[PDB]
Amino acid sequence: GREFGNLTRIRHVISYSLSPLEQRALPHVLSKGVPNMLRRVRESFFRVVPQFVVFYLLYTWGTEEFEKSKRKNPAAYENDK
Amino acid sequence: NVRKLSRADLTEYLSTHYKAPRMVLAAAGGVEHQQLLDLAQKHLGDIPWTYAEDTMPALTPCRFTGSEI
Repeated sequence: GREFGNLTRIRHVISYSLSPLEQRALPHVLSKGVPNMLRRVRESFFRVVPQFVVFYLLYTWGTEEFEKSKRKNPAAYENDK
Repeated sequence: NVRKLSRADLTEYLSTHYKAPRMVLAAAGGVEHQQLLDLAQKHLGDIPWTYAEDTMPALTPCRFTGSEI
C-alpha cells in the first residue's frame, strides 16, 4: 500500500543537505534559540493562561468559604437568652 | 556571465594563462622528431614565458564534503 515509491506527484523542487559529521549538533542556542522560545511563549500566552487564573481564584474562594462555614456563630447563643 | 563577458576579459584570460611552460606540442604517426622540433622552434618559439606580477589568480584550496543534492 503506502510506500515510498508512489506517495504523490511533485515537480521542480530542489533540496540540499550536509552530513551530520560535517556540522554541529547545537550550533546557536543563546543567539537564536532563546529569542525564538520567547516569541513562541508570547504567541500563546493569552490563549491559555487566563482560564487557569480564573480556576485559581475559584479554588481559593471555595476553600475560604468552606472554612468560614465551620466556625461558631455568636448570634446562635447570644440572641435570645 | 555569458551575457556579460567582454573582450577585455578574454584577452586578460589569454595573457595570464597561455604561457609556454604550460604547453605541450605532441605528435603521433608518420612524424620524425627532429623535423617537428625544427618546425616548433620556427613557429612556436616566440611564445612568452615570463609570468608577470604573479598576475595568476589566487584561489581556494581543495576540500570534499559528504552531502546530497
